[PDB]
Amino acid sequence: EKLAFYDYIGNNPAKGGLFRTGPMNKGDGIAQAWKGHAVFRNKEGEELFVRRMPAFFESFPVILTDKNGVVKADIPFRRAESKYSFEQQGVTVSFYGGELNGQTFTDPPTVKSYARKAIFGEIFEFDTETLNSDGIFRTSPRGWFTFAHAVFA
Amino acid sequence: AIFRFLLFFQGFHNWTLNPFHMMGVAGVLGGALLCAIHGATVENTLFQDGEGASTFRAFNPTQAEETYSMVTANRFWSQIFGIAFSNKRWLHFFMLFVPVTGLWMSAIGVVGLALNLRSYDFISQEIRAAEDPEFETFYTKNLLLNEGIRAWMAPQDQPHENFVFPEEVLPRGNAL
Amino acid sequence: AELTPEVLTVPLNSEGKTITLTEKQYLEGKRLFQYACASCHVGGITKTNPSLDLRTETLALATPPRDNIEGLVDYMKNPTTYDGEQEIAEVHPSLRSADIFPKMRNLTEKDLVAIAGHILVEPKILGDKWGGGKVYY
Amino acid sequence: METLKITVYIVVTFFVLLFVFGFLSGDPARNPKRK
Amino acid sequence: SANLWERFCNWVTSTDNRLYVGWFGVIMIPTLLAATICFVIAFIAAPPVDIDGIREPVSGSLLYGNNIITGAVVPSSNAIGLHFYPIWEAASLDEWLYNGGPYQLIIFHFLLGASCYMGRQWELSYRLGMRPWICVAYSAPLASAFAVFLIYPIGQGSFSDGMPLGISGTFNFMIVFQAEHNILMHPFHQLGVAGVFGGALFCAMHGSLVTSSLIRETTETESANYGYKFGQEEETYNIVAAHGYFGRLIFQYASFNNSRSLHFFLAAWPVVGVWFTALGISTMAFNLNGFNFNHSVIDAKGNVINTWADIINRANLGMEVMHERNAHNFPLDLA
Amino acid sequence: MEVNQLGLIATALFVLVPSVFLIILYVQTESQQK
Amino acid sequence: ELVNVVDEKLGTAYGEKIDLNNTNIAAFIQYRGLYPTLAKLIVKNAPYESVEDVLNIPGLTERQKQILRENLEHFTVTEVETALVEGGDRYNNGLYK
Amino acid sequence: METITYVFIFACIIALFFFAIFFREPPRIT
Amino acid sequence: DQKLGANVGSAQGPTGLGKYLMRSPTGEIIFGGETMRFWDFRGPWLEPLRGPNGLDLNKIKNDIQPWQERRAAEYMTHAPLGSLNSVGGVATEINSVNFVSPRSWLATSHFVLAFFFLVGHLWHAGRARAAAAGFEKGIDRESEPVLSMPSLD
Amino acid sequence: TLTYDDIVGTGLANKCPTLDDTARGAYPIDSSQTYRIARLCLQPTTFLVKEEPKNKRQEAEFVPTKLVTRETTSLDQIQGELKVNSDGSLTFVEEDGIDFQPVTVQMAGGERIPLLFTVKNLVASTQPNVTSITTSTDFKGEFNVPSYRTANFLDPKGRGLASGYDSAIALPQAKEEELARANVKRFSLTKGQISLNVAKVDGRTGEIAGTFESEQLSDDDMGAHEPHEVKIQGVFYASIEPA
Ligand SMILES: CCCCCCCCCCCCCCCCCC(=O)OC[C@H](CO[C@@H]1O[C@H](COC2O[C@H](CO)[C@H](O)[C@H](O)[C@H]2O)[C@H](O)[C@H](O)[C@H]1O)OC(=O)CCCCCCCCCCCCCCCCC
Ligand code: CLA
Ligand code: CLA
Ligand code: CLA
Ligand SMILES: C=Cc1c(C)c2cc3nc(c4c5[nH]c(cc6nc(cc1[nH]2)C(C)=C6CC)c(C)c5C(=O)[C@@H]4C(=O)OC)[C@@H](CCC(=O)OC/C=C(\C)CCC[C@@H](C)CCC[C@H](C)CCCC(C)C)[C@@H]3C
Ligand SMILES: CC(C)=CCC/C(C)=C/CC/C(C)=C/CC/C(C)=C/CC/C(C)=C/CC/C(C)=C/CC/C(C)=C/CC/C(C)=C/CC/C(C)=C/CC1=CC(=O)C(C)=C(C)C1=O
Ligand SMILES: [Ca+2]
Ligand SMILES: [Fe+2]
Repeated sequence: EKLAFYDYIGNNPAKGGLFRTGPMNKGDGIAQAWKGHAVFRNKEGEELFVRRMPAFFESFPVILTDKNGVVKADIPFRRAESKYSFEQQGVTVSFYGGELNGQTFTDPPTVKSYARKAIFGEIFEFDTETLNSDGIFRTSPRGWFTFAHAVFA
Repeated sequence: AIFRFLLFFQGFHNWTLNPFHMMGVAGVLGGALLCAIHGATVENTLFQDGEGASTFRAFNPTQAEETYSMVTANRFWSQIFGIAFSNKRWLHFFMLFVPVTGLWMSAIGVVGLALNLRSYDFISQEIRAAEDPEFETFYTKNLLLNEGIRAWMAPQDQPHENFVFPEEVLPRGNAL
Repeated sequence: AELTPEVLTVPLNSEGKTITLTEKQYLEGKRLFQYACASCHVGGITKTNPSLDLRTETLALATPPRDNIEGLVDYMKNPTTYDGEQEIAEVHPSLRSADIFPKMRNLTEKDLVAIAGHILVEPKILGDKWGGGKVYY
Repeated sequence: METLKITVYIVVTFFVLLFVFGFLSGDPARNPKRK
Repeated sequence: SANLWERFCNWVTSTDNRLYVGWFGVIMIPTLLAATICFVIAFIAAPPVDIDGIREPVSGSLLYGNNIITGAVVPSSNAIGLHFYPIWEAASLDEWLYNGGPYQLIIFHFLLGASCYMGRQWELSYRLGMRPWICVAYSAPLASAFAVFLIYPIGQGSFSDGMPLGISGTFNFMIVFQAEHNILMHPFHQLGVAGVFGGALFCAMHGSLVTSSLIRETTETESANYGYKFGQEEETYNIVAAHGYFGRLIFQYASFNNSRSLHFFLAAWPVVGVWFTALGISTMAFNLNGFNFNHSVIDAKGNVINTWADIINRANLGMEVMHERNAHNFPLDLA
Repeated sequence: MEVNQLGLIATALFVLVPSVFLIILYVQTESQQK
Repeated sequence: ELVNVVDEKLGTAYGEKIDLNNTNIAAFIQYRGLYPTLAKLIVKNAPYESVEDVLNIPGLTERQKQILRENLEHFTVTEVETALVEGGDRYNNGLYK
Repeated sequence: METITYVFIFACIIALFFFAIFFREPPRIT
Repeated sequence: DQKLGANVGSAQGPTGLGKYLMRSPTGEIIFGGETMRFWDFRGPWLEPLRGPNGLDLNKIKNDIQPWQERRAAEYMTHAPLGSLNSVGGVATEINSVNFVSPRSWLATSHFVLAFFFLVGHLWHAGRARAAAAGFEKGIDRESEPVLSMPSLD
Repeated sequence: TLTYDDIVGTGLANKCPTLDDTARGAYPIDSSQTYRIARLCLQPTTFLVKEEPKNKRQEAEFVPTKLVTRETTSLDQIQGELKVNSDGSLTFVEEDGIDFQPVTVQMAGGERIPLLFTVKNLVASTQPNVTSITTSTDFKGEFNVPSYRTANFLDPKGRGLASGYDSAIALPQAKEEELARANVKRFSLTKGQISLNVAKVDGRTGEIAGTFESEQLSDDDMGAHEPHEVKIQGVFYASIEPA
């Protein structure tokens, strides 16, 4: 688990804001468990891959490509002429190891939910109640110490 | 190549909304005011030391008396603005301070943008916008402008990322 | 990385036969295309009706086929709707209507051939850009 | 509402008259020397 | 009574008033009190405004969910365009606050008064025997408010396109402007930033040179400022020592020794630069925009070789394509 | 609304503390004989 | 439960072929000789209970009927969806180049 | 609570304005 | 779109206002879209479509003439939008159509001139008033007016 | 008759024509001659919004409201056939026309209540056996009330039905079940009731006049909140002609 956890953009010190106060937990919440590795596939069995979120972007689109980087599926803005909607592609998601290990999901909404999450790397289970989190990334001590000393200097 | 640096910062860091950038401009903008305002106050508050119209020659490169009525200037502004200088030593130190302090602040703001520790959003605003679809401020509006800047630029602006954004994924309003 | 004669060799008629333009015709077309088209067809789109573009494939499925010199040329003389079931020379520049669209008066068969050649050559150079709009700018 | 229009109008006239009849009152005269 | 009106005119014009209420003032003082009073109330309690005429109210006041940074007074409706919308033009205030009536009441009174404020900056100078022209320096910042609050709207066909009265609302005006006019690529804006950057620059130059070449008359533990008394005869700094240093920093002939020529430059620069910036906004108000170098440099085959000018276009398209989500129904943005 | 709980006290002390500082001085200056 | 009727429609025939009861008129420009004249008739002539019912539009010249027969494989038909038909969205859904 | 805080500071700056214009230290000559 | 079989009179746009036709603030029928701001435009080509209540749905429905269709098309593609280097269109457009409306050239040139002249006015008027009373060359070192006035302090 | 210029800016353009006090006659129906309505027109006078008792049920009365938008309320140019029925009744069937106008009214509280005042797909009917149209010859029927905002409309955060965002992208790691309702846009479609009761006939020119009363729901805002019940009273004018 520990290893999977480092592979989550929510621990990237480069995400966050100057007035987004507090611990990283007031953001996405207290991490509870690793839901597991998510593998996306489309009707043909082909395995798709979720383009990850570069630290630079506050918000990023859900795009899925195969090994060769060919766009195979995505979540459309204007549906008027969408060619890759998860619906038209029969995208599905399966998990291995973790909370959701061995399970598969096929109802578009649920698949997209997780796809929408894959973007940040390994998908986790947070406790948002306790700290009354808001779901907006905050930076780590590594980040604050760095900001403070670069300024003082 | 610098204008894109500007557009980038708006789009990605929402830099215009940063307290430090604001101070920055308040200083540069406010500094370019002292500059203009003081200059004019001097040229139109001058004593007559010549018989010509072009009063430039009428100046004593070798000190002595004040070349402009500091006393008159004081009364002018004191009656048109309500406040007015009256200590050239301070009026001039102020002129050093304003724009140097401004630029210092604009720097700190960027030293923070290095770590991406930006002043991107107002959480209370976002939360209300989520639950209530009819709440709209000039702020929310802007954030959408950013989304467009990021989505339509990222591709040819960050080549090393081999970005491919299908036409259907590109955020766009109606018709445009 | 250059505009060779190859890039200039485009389909002349429906029966596969081709013609090869010369760097002179090309430039000349490009100039004429600006003189009487860009106004509304800048970059291969169509401002007063964005649904129909100048992409070669679009012209291929047109009716009759307008994806070859012969085709486009006919069109510039007697324009029709995408199904060809209706002549539109009255609201579209053409030779049979130069009285209404003066810019089309000078235009001679030599000129019409160049304009046509340009339309088939551009997408060959620009590619996707030519058809699509601002998305590709 | 039709009233407010009237009032506003009156009010603006006052001041605009006060303004014209002002500079008219030999304004050049008012100043330190030559007049 | 030497004659009431005769007296009135003597008071108004009196140079013994704490604040010089002038002839221009008689118009200024009221218009400015209305603009200010309406604003403050608006900004604090006004309700949502259908700025884009598409029945999609934008609330910009504190009491309706805004904070100082986001809050603003929203521009009159687009349904209204350039039509005059005085309160007496509405079935009710409720209707007037919804179509952004307060905006006009404010911009018009402000622009009116801020002009007289200029007219006054002349008058007092006259009643005091000092040369005019200060008011001409103030013509630049004014000529901007005008460009941003009136020219641009006249040019664009609606007051709804004028700059909003608020922090974020202004950034909106900017970001969109750039998208529709590509201002950063316009000579006039550039001259504008030269004047502003330059101003701040020079403001610092003068400020330091002078302050650094002050004649000692103060203790080691006494504010160096006290070394000056209001109403001095001679100067308080060695303008010859100042020039001596600055002439050596760069080179002699590239340095001022004439305080009058120094101060003219000091005023001339920013004012001239801002004049151009104001003419930029007043010019791009008729759609004569910045340089368009999109797809200029192309290679030997015809391929398009991008320049930074193109990377700028993408960022502009993002703005174009996303501003006013629901306001457009057609292909070209001609408004 | 959904604001920060400490925002109020952060703003209050941010204004009070330094203002109280200046004021303490000004008054002690102001009351210095001669 | 709550669902986006449109994103759901994309999981049916609509989304794979030209829907005679929903798809916007411009969709007909991807096949030879259907656009102007026929697409107007198809759209103008309300919904269809089966693709073939299109062959039944009153007035269709013998040639038009021919063409239609040829492209039927590119058509389908699904319940009329309001979100997609209201607003005259089938003649202009706000998309251009 | 926030509105009150924003208006208060504003109200405080205007008060300052007043005192600054009408209760400055009279500016004395020579 | 009317030719494609759309009923302009009842078409509802994204906002629910009227894709093609809507009403002005005083009740008249005008064109819809951002163009609602120009409902004061009158012109030979467009007038024959206007009724006593503004655009008449019957004339629009069957009296539109070809010369008008091409007039509207011509003018649509020749709006007064362009760049300094004369590239007709919107700032994001591509090079090709070298054009900038004479109306744009004239209007800008004359606003600049008109402006600077207003400065010219202020400047020469300010000089004349000081010249007359006679102090446009400086304050009389000796008789400094301000110095004879009571302190407002 | 008055030209455009003779009306522009008077507000007169948003007023259905009127018949004089004289015209109180009766128009004849051939029952063997098709008839149509060359021009139906509806002008609102009042918009009442039924209130809510809260927890304690005490019935809910419609209340007046201020018109916050302006004189853009009228429906005009309505048209369709006025087929005569076997039992001798008449049913109007609309085809096309400026059959809807987005209206917005405020309330006691200050709440803006937007509605899509319409009569789309009207199907009005009269009494059986109606040889000639006399004063007060009630027309009653239903119409359709489509969603206020159409498929493409995007909320302040970019979310939309036919287009726009999938969720609250401003809160990347927030729980979603709570935001469900505001992220998933729904397109509402409902029925409406209206009754056009004549007051002035004029068999001469075949142009009747009167007053109407219709009820419908207001904007539910892409289904984010409940719609308010609305009642609308005004006047109408119809032009009957053989055709
Ligand atoms: C306080 C003190 C204040 C002092 C103030 C002093 C102010 C002085 C102001 C001076 C001058 C103002 C000049 C305005 C110039 C406008 C030039 C122009 O419209 O020019 C138009 C042309 C055209 O460019 C061409 O435009 C062309 C094409 O247009 C088109 O052509 C195509 C076919 O070729 C198609 O037909 C297409 O559709 C059509 O649009 C092509 O794209 C070309 O490739 C492209 O090169 O300009 C070019 O080439 C331009 C190359 C320009 C470099 C410009 C620099 C400008 C300003 C710099 C200012 C620095 C200031 C520093 C100040 C510091 C302190 C104050
Ligand atoms: C020197 C570096 C330093 C650093 C890096 C941190 C970092 C952190 N602290 Mg500590 N802290 C420090 C010093 C420091 N602290 C000191 C000296 C104290 C005692 C006074 C505290 C007391 C403290 C508490 C009580 C708490 C923290 C908490 C936290 C974490 C908060 C997360 C956050 O959102 O920050 C927010 C960061 C900011 C708001 C910085 C912005 C400053 C701006 C607003 C103003 C500059 C003002 C000036 C007037 C500007 C212009 C002037 C003009 C003249 C030019 C974070 C890891 C919290 C925690 O541990 O949660 C689990 C918590 O509860 N800290
Ligand atoms: C509206 C007013 C406004 C104002 C007043 C400012 C003001 C400022 N901005 Mg913003 N900005 C704005 C709007 C505004 N901005 C908007 C709308 C955006 C987009 C959202 C931005 C985006 C932005 C960014 C991204 C940045 C700024 C920065 C800055 C500051 C730069 C400091 C400087 O002058 O460079 C200082 C320049 C130097 C030190 C170089 C001097 C070199 C000298 C010694 C020699 C030159 C000599 C040479 C050899 C001579 C030959 C030259 C040759 C070409 C001929 C400054 C305070 C910068 C900043 O924050 O910095 C901390 C920054 O990075 N701004
Ligand atoms: C780090 C270095 C750096 C440098 C050198 C520049 C330089 C420049 N910027 Mg830039 N800028 C920077 C950083 C920098 N910037 C940053 C970080 C930002 C924010 C991201 C910007 C944002 C920005 C904007 C928005 C704009 C500029 C513009 C300009 C030009 C302005 C000219 C002016 O009036 O300046 C003040 C300087 C002077 C008055 C003195 C002139 C100095 C130079 C030109 C000549 C020196 C000559 C020589 C060495 C001495 C004589 C020798 C003798 C023997 C002949 C100038 C070339 C403007 C532009 O594009 O104009 C066309 C503009 O609009 N900049
Ligand atoms: C954008 C930055 C910028 C600002 C904010 C600014 C501001 C100001 N400049 C003034 C003066 C000047 N500025 C000058 C040169 C310059 N000024 C510059 C840049 C700026 N100058 C630059 C770059 C230059 C060099 C060219 C000169 C030469 C002067 C002056 O002579 C003048 C002055 O007197 O300085 C001492 C002041 C005039 C006050 C007045 O008459 O109020 C009138 C109203 C008052 C006081 C209170 C009532 C407020 C009511 C009317 C407001 C209603 C709402 C507004 C209309 C909305 C605007 C607010 C926005 C946030 C939306 C004012 C504080
Ligand atoms: C409830 C409601 C309505 C609330 C709010 C409404 C609202 C919109 C409020 C907006 C305000 C707001 C939030 C602003 C944000 C900006 C802000 C507060 C930033 C603060 C932080 C900041 C910039 C810090 C440092 C940077 C800095 C030094 C800025 C300086 C700015 C500044 C004072 C510029 C000077 C402007 C000016 C008028 C100078 C005049 C100088 C003087 C009077 C000239 C007269 C004069 C000239 C002579 O030459 C001579 C010789 C003499 C003798 C003489 O006298
Ligand atoms: Ca209610
Ligand atoms: Fe000075």
